[PDB]
Amino acid sequence: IGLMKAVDKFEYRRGYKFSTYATWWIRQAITRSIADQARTIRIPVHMIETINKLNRISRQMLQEMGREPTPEELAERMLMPEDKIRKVLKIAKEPISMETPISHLGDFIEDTTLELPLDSATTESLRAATHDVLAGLTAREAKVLRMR
Amino acid sequence: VPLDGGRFATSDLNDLYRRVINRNNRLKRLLDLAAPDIIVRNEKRMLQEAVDALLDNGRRGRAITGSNKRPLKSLADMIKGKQGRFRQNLLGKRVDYSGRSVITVGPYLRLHQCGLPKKMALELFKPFIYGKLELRGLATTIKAAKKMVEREEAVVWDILDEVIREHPVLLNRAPTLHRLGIQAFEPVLIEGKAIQLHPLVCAAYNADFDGDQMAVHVPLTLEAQLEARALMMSTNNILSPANGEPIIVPS
Amino acid sequence: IGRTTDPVRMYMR
Amino acid sequence: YSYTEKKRIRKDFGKRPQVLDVPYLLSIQLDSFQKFIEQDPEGQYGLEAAFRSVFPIQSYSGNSELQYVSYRLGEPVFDVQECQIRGVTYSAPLRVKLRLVIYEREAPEGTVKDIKEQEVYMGEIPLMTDNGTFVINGTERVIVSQLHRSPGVFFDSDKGKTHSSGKVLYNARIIPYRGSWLDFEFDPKDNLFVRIDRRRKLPATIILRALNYTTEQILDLFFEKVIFEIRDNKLQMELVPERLRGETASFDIEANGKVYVEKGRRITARHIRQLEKDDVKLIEVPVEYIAGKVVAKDYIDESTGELICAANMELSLDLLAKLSQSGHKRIETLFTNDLDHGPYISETLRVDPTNDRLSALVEIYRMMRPGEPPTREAAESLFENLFFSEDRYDLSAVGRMKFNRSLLREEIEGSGILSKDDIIDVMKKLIDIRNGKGEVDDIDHLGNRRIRSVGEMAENQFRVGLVRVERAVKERLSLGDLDTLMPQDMINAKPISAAVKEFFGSSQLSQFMDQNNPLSEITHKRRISALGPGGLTRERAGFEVRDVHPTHYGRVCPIETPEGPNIGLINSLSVYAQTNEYGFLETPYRKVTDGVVTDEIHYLSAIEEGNYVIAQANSNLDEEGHFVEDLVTCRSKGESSLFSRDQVDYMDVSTQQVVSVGASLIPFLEHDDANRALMGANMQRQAVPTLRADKPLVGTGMERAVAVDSGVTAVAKRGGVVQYVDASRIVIKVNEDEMYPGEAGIDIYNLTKYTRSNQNTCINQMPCVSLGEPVERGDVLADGPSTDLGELALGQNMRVAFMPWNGYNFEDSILVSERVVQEDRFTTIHIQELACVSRDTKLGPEEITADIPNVGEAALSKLDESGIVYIGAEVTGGDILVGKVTPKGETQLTPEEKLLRAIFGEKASDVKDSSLRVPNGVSGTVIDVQVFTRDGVEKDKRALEIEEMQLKQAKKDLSEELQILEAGLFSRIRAVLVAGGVEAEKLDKLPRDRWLELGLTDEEKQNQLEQLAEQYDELKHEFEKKLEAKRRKITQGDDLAPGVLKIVKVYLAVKRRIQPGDKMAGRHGNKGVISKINPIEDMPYDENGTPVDIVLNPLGVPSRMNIGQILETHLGMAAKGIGDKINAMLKQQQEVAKLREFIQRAYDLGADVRQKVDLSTFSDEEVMRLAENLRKGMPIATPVFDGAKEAEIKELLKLGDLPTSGQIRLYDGRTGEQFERPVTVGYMYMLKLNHLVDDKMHARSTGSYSLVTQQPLGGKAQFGGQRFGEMEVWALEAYGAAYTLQEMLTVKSDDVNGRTKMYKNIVDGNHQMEPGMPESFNVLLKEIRSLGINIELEDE
Amino acid sequence: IETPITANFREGLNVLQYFISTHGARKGLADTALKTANSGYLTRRLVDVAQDLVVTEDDCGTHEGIMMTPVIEGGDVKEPLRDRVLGRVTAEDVLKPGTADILVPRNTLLHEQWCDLLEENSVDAVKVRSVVSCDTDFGVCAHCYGRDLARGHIINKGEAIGVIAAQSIGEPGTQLTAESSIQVKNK
Ligand SMILES: CO[C@H]1/C=C/O[C@@]2(C)Oc3c(C)c(O)c4c(O)c(c(/C=N/N5CCN(C)CC5)c(O)c4c3C2=O)NC(=O)/C(C)=C\C=C\[C@H](C)[C@H](O)[C@@H](C)[C@@H](O)[C@@H](C)[C@H](OC(C)=O)[C@@H]1C
Ligand SMILES: [Mg+2]
Ligand SMILES: [Zn+2]
Repeated sequence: IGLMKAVDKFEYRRGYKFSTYATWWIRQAITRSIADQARTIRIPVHMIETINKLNRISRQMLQEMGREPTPEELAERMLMPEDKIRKVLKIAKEPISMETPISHLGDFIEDTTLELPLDSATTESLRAATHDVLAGLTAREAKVLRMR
Repeated sequence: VPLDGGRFATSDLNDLYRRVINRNNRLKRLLDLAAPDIIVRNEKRMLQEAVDALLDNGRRGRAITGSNKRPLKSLADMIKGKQGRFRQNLLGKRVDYSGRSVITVGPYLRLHQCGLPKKMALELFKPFIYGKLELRGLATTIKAAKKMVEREEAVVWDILDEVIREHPVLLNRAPTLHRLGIQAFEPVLIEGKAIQLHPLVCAAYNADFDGDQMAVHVPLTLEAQLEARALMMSTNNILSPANGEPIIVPS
Repeated sequence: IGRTTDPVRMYMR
Repeated sequence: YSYTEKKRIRKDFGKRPQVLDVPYLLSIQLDSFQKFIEQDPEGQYGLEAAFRSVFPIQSYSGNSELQYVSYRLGEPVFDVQECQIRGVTYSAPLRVKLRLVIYEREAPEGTVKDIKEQEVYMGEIPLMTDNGTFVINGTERVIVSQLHRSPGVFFDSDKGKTHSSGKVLYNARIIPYRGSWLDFEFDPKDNLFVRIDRRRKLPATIILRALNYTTEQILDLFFEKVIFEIRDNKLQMELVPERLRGETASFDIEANGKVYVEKGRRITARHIRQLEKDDVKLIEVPVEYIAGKVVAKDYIDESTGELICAANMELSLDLLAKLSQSGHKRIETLFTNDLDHGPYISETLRVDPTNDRLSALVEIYRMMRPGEPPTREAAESLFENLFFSEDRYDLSAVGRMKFNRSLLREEIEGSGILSKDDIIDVMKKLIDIRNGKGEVDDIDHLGNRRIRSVGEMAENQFRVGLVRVERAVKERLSLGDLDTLMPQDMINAKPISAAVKEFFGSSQLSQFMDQNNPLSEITHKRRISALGPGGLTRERAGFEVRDVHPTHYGRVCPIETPEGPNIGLINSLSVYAQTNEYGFLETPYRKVTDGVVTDEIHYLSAIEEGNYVIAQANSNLDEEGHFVEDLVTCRSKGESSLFSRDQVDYMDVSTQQVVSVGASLIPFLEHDDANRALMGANMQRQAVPTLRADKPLVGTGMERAVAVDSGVTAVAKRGGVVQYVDASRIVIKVNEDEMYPGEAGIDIYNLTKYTRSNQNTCINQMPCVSLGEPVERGDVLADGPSTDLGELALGQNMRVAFMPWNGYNFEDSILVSERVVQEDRFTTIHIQELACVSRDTKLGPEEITADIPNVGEAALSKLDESGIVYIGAEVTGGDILVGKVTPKGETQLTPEEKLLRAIFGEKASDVKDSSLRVPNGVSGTVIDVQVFTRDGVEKDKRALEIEEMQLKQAKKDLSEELQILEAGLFSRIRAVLVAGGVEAEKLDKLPRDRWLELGLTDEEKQNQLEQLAEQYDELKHEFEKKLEAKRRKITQGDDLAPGVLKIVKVYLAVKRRIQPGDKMAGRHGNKGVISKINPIEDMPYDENGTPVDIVLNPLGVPSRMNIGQILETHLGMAAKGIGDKINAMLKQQQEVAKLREFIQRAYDLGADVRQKVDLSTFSDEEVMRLAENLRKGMPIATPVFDGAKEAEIKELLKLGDLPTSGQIRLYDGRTGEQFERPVTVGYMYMLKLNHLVDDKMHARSTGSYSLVTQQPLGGKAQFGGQRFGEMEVWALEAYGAAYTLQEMLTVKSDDVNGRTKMYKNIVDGNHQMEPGMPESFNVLLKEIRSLGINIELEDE
Repeated sequence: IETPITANFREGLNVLQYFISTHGARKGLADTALKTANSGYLTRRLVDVAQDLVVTEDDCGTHEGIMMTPVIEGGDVKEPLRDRVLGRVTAEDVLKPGTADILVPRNTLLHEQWCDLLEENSVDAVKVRSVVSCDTDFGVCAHCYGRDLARGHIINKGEAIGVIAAQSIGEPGTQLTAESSIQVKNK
């Protein structure tokens, strides 16, 4: 697709070879597609650029300083407030498959949106007790309380 | 769903659907752009391959999962196999009201009795104890009964001894070769952590006391209790269903 | 031809 | 005798003298890794090998090179302790020197400019501990060795199943270390076919053609010629009488006017002999005979110039006439026979469709890459890269050795790639095997199987990393510019480090260390394994790989092997076994001269061992190395039989060399059945260390080796005198003989107090010496977990009786007394770790406050102000350890809750409760707490207090070390200052500091003193630097995963007692589960009123024939009797002479044994100490196949005044009457296996449910329901139980509304259900409908 | 091997004898380990084939059956007629060696007493009803099935006999794995 665009937007008057222009456009398209549709949870292009720059700087500092670049060192080396670094480091992870061997990782995932039977029984008991107590009161007063 | 620490777990079906959608959208874009026929044919072949891998993966080239080498799990792989729905969930469910422990000898028992530890009995029969506590007026509300059971008061033990009276339980050993691997006994509350098995039923169970374990289930409904008492009870199964010979011979 | 199944080889051809 | 050895001497039976001593047990791991690191000058095994293999990296003739100079390993940032505590790997940085040279274009080669980049950092390699373990992510690990098939060429048979008509189909295989497999084979038609690694079949001659061979050359290579000439008529054949054997003569074979062979008579041996003696070379035969031959080379007519006949063409009368007329008088034919020389290659050529090299190459290419058109260049390149390229193919040094030895070559060295000669030789050998000559070889032979270890696999991973890096660097160098880039930016350590980390962290051979005992670790470190990468599969092995081959004698233990799915696929290593220089196992033998058995040891592998005749370990000798009796049993070739005295070549070096350590720790092993010996050896490693470990009364003598070789004990490095003993430290003042010139100094040993092992048991060391006690080099100074005075003590020995007791030992179960539980004989300490993590949520961060909603002061009693439990607190299930609250909001409560709130005016909390609590059923004591706080977070009070304690402790430790070493160094300084003028008075009066300050008038001693002062200043500076480094390390931040703010870890120490349901065992495969705890006054007692500790069933011995336990019981009774005699003699304090006499009498007491004890011991101190240590029973030693006999046991029993029968009279505790039939009583050493009943009980009624299918979450950490498989469903269907089954699979598990309603009904007192339909069926319907199908539910 | 182990366990075994015995020991262990799974698979197949067979009737009124006789092979009888016929129901009336004498009537359950009575006389072959020849469609009837049970009476209407048959067959699976002249050995 990138090459089709390049061929559409080519000018031979300049006298250059089509190869340079076409390769430029092709590389642009390939990198754009990789950025756009390579992750399960999509992230914008500028976040991708920031992550790539951070990785390059980290590799350079690891090679030059021996052991490893700590987040404070990355923030100082860059021109950023040392917190956006933490956000970027936190938002750059990939999901894990549920079929991973362990048995599979998906057999230990719990359903946390369910209601315990004891809690439902307690709610029913409270409903009954409140009905009894309201019946204990007067008629119009009970109706007013129910309406409110 | 999210995992503790911000990591996510996902199913392969999401990956397969995403690939199908991406290829379909690209094909639409190419068709709307009047591209040369070779590119269109390549896109059509790619979409065919993507859909075929979605439906039943592993018939052409077994597309492998990203960040891994394992092949993806398609729709047809979930239905079939020894780990599919039919054999793993639709015939082999896990159940509530059950536990297990190690088995011991207990030679003083009668042929229809089994020793059951107090802790296992309390955990297995909690709701019955809540009902009894509320009925007798000891606890005003179900939360009060829950707290009383947690604190392990004496009235709790009396109520348990009353509710365990004539309620049979089922005992099961791991390899259930024939129908005598399940039988029903009448629990006797004991102190300890190992179940007590009458010596005479060991041959039928094929059990020895060198590390074996057993599972205990509770029949809830009233028809279930009647079936346990009239069909599976340990004093009803004396003859082998394969041949009429007795199966309670002293060993 | 050898009746290949790989789309990559076909496209390359 | 050594000191720790003379404290308590084990009476040793056994008559065979020792010639070889057991080696260091953990030599495999250490040797492997040392070879891996192994900085060596010449390129061989190590990192040097890989570095020289890859570099130098040459561009695409770009006139620039990157070349290797040397390498070095840095120093680890953290030692083992910090790595374990924080949770990082223990490794060292790798620094490499690289030189980059660029050549200018274009002129004669010269050094235009070479930039010498310094120490490019290339990944990190994990290091090995002193004992053979790795600390990968804070956890110790072991890399088990792998037993895999060695590279080479192997000929098989494929007998039987093929075609169900016999006709064994031979084949050959070439297995390289790295490359694609080559294969040849036959078929029922006798056509030789070739298969590339696993592709489709091809005629074998295609590969020969692709090697630039024509049909004539192939026929010449694979056949012998028959010379023909027409000497004026009737086809005057040239004949060799040798070839005529095994055939029937069809004509009159006559020569020299004589008829040697007459028509109708088959040639026989006599005819062949006559022909050979008469030298008959030429005869005349009819044309009909030659009508069936095959021509070798093609023929053309010189006059006509046309191809009259082609090579490999069946002859005929017309062809023969044409050849004769065309002027041809000599025609060559192939010598073919139906017995010795079959024509397989000719038939294969007949079936071969290819004709030239190009067609054969195209055929190969079309086979390898079907579907794409072939090209000449591509086909040539593919074939060249297949086997003849040094990059994609390499056999080995070992592979080449095996390849040469299989083809009978005299050279064991060569290239790592194939050639024409190799393939031709393999084909020739396969054909020879087909022709009845030669033999196939078995795959299970230990001469065909090879062993890989840590160093080899680590080097392979590093080589993969280097290949990736080299490809990347070459591409960048060739593409980009090469004038300014330094040799630091073109290499990325990420791939190399990734490969190594991937191997060491997630692999099937890097395993979580097994750490129940010292024996568990020793056996884990010496483990072979046929599984893993490049190995077998558990489900796909067969009945042959897992068998005891005759070659395992002395190399692999035949009894110690797991009993589960993988039996015969682990094979723990033997005792004396080693590894060849190539990876093959070898064992030692004693060289036998003419008739004298010498003492020189030779290590022989399986191939070498096959040739010689090896005598037996237990063969009598008489003080001159002469075989007493003439016919000595031996074993020559996978078999054994009687041999003459003057035929033996070697002899076994010991009687233990056939077993492993675990199997060699079993006394009386020759009386035990093989199955039970296997079971006992397997169980011995699961024993859990006790509160007090005593010893085995009946052992085999391999205990000290296992105790010392394992690193649990603390062993002295240099001799000296114990100067300070404490529960936590030992200080040794070295002898004057072993001190170095300077730095007098002292040895300090820091003991390891209560710590958690991998399996949650307890690790502890306690001092084994006293103040002012001499210690020699190699002595034991502190006992580890489950050792006693340097010996291994896994269990405890107890008084048993063999008799039935009222059915409480009916099956394998056991009956135990109550004095066994009062005395805490089997009480064990377990340690758990619990962690509370404070993360960052979207609503807000979590807190570790001590204020929790709706929690009374009872729960907060044990929590300090910061909200963390105190140390030393005793907690019980449900208690709070760390307080924590999580933010929450907008609950949106129900109307009735709103009315209740209005009536009572109750405030709703905005913070949840997520604190850490002790698990139910566990009660212990808090013994430690650790806090980790992310950098940039305020430290609570507790963290500050902990770090202040840590800093004070570090300063005190450094100060104490310096004070001890400075006392030693002041003694040294006194010694040195003695010279240059000896003045005792000055030393007595002058202070220590003033000694160096004083200076002489003038001499080199003044310069020496100034140098000493400067060095002392430097040492002060260095010590201050070390203190500063310690402080900075302590107070630094913590590297935590993203999103975590704090982590708090709490350690609980539990005390497990013995209760019914716990599993115990002996050393002879006798298991059991405790059945009861009988009071003291109910157990059977003897005439003296002493009860019996344990009662075992006699019915378990006959069926399973482990007679070792009875012999052990008898010998234990005898040993305890001797101990009791000594104790009674010592209570009344008779005199030293009586003790000396009785102990000597007990020690001699043998039948030609090799003990040889005093009198040489100290006057009374040593004898009294020995008697005090023996008053609990004299220990015995019984080697595996050289132990005691019945007569000696009876003599020992008689010495102690015990019945020689072994049986006594017992009385009933309850009735008081005596049992008839005397019962067998004695002492047996029993173990407590780690199958505790506290860890097995489980039960639930309701809990959490799975996510997709709403079913209870099976497991134990979560409650989880018991699985009700389909076999149980069949069991319930066999009855008529429809309601129980329906509720079991509807309401108990999967119906949601049914679940809730059933719970409510049970609470209300009504037992009835509304079944409904399960959710898994709905999920199934949805999943099947998400295909194209349309499945629905009808109604009618 | 051509030389035996001449030593028992009361005496010791030297190295060679013990090494020789380890072969058979490991062979037996592995054999059991694999035969377990083989038997499991076979029993699963058996239960799947015939899981839908139930006793849906009481008597189909069939007049045929199978002829039951002792399995006498060679010079010995491997199974007496009493064990082969006990429990079944006679397809047709059984006549003793003396003709016209109806020893036992038509279809009637044969309990211990009738089997002893047959043993008393010279009854040799008796025809019984088998489930293979049952006329009932969609199941079998109690009479064509017989009696055998953990009980002692006739089978009840509504019993799942296919699962019982499969389980009974597959349970003991784990325990499985010239003469030119003929002479009479009895007068
Ligand atoms: C990556 O490690 C795994 C690799 C799997 O991959 C996989 C496919 O390739 C494997 C290789 C190359 C093996 O050599 C192996 C093995 O030698 C073994 C068991 C069977 N183990 N047991 C199962 C439990 N049961 C109660 C007892 C028997 C195995 O399954 C394997 C295995 C595999 O299965 N047997 C023993 O080692 C013996 C004679 C005693 C056991 C001692 C302790 C108990 C273990 O050593 C514990 C400490 C762990 O070390 C292992 C469990 C490792 O698990 C961990 C945490 O790392 C496991 C090797
Ligand atoms: Mg058992
Ligand atoms: Zn019928």
